[PDB]
Amino acid sequence: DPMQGFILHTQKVKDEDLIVYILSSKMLIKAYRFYGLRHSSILSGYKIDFALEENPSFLPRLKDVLHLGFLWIMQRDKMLIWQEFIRLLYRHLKDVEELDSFYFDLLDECVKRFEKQNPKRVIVDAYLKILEFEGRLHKDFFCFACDEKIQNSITLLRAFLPSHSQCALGFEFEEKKLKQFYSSKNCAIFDDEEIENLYHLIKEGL
Ligand SMILES: [Zn+2]
Repeated sequence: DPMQGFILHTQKVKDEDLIVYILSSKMLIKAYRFYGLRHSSILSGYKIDFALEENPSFLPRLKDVLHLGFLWIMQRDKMLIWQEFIRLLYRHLKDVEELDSFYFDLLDECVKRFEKQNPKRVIVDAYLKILEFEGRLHKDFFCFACDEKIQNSITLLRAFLPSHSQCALGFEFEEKKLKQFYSSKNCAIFDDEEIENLYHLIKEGL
């Protein structure tokens, strides 16, 4: 039975084999690939079609691997950003087994949007969806530190946690624009430098 997934991480084992961590629509899989170091289809961030052979008391063996390429796979700039996000997502999901199809479907949509959109903008939009799906999005701007309302200029920290600029160091964004971003799920309201700063917050960890 074929399955599809995104490779989130690989680790060399034995001479040329790989342990391959794969996000599917049902599960984060930890699988064993014979001679995986030789296989140009097996790289973090790649999407694959594959099958699994179950093994008693051991990892499933990764078989029947077909690389599902991206239209933009040759653009090293975009692939760098993609692999940064994938590594952040691996660390976020590292201890998870079963999970919602949300995560696989989110990555599928990112890959599509990567064709024509700015990769950092796509990741910023995607992270907003992760926060909302996990119930971690603070749409009310109450300061994490002093518990008071924050108005007009909002400081954001890791995981878009809100603060007064006088209460914590982070990056500042206009309230009206953050509200538009959170409502529309579209970071188009922010200019390029604001996107860069949201992306720096994402790189603190999901
Ligand atoms: Zn405060």
